[PDB]
Amino acid sequence: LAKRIIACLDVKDGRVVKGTNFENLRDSGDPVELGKFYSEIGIDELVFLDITASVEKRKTMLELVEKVAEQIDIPFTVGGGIHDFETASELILRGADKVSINTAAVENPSLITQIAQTFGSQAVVVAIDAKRVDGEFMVFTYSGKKNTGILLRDWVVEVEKRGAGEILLTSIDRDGTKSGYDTEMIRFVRPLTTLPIIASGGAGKMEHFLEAFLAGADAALAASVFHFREIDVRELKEYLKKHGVNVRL
Repeated sequence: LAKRIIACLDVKDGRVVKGTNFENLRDSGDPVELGKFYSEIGIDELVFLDITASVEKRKTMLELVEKVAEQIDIPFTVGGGIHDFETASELILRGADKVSINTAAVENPSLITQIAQTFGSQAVVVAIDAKRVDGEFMVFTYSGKKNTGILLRDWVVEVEKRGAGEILLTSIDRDGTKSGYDTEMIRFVRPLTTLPIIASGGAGKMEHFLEAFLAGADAALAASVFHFREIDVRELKEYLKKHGVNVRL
């Protein structure tokens, strides 16, 4: 089964948060130039997650999307505080292939269906942040601040029922560590859904990607391991292909 490698660019005011080590770039913190470079070295898709302040956010995200769309030909997703249909719509129309929704989806699951009715299920990525609580996987909202009391098992099934196209599955237990993807969580979710699963949180080395794909992930997402050149994208794809993973070279 075909597997995807995805770079996540966390952005604010049109800048990559914490920058990169790519000295070859004219501007190492420019997300458009970084995104283009990633598409040239073999990244399959991009995700842009924005944390711009509210008054300038709508305009800032639309500007980013427009600029990105004219420079890359690979799919991209935009997210970060998308709370309604009109916001999602403007971003897709301006150039994004997909939108990611998280807190707003949990609070209004019909938002999934609303976006899918106009843009198709394939335009809707539901980002699910989850963590172990008393032996159960629970769904968290507000950038991991709120335990919703909703079981991961139940939310996965509902997300597919509502018409999502893909799940961006982040383990709060692993995110920010470089200890590996949460393969137990990925294996837990795999039999519950037919949708593509993007593994997120915990990437530290090439072997972690292999482990995530064995667990049933359809894609693997990472940020700082790529940005600070701990993992080279070309080397990663060659590694994965060598060990039997169906990646695009």
